[PDB]
Parts: sequence; structure tokens; C-alpha cells
Amino acid sequence: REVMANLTARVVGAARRGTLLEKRETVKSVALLVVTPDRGLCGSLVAN
Amino acid sequence: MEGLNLVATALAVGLGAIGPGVGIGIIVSGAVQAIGRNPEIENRVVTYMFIGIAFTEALAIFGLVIAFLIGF
Repeated sequence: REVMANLTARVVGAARRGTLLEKRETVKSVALLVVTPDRGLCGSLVAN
Repeated sequence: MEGLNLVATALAVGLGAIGPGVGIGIIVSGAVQAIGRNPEIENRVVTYMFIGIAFTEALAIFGLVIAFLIGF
């Protein structure tokens, strides 16, 4: 995180601001990574 | 002795070819590299690129000009 903070503070206004750092406007598709337990008996955690 | 004006014109035009030629080569190489790195600014740099060539061209033209001043 510290190295990434230094690198992001270094680069400003680049060509489409990198690739993974690109603030791509007109958002049309969002992918979600949800992490859940493999087994039950957790309580309200999986439901929450 | 023969006419030294021919030798003068030849030397002037040849050196005006040597100097601005290498200058233009370096300018074009640098501009091409910069365009290949950051294309999003290319117009700005290419404008500056032409400016540099202009000055080099002027120097070469200067030699040619004085070459004509020796030619006739």
C-alpha cells in the first residue's frame, strides 16, 4: 500500500491513467467478488 | 591558382549538410521516442519538433545563402 501510494502520487494525468488505475467513465458493467464461508453454523454472518 | 569560390561554396554547403542533418536526426529520434511513450501529448511535442527543425533548417539555409553569395 505504501509503495502504491508513492507510485500513484508520482503519476498524474497519464495516458488514460494506466489500465487498472483508469477512471473509466460511463460505468455499464460491475463485477462483484463476494466471499462466504464454505460451511454453515456461522449464524447471521452468511445471511448478512 | 584556380577559383577558390567553388571550394568555398562546396565547403559551406557540405557543412550545412553535416550539422543540421545530425540535428534533425536527433530531433526526429527524440520526438519519435516521446510520441511512442506518451501519445496523448504528441501534438504539443510535434509542434515543438518542427520548431527545432526550422532552426536547424535556417542554419543550413544560412549556409546555402552565403553559398549563393559566393556563387555569384
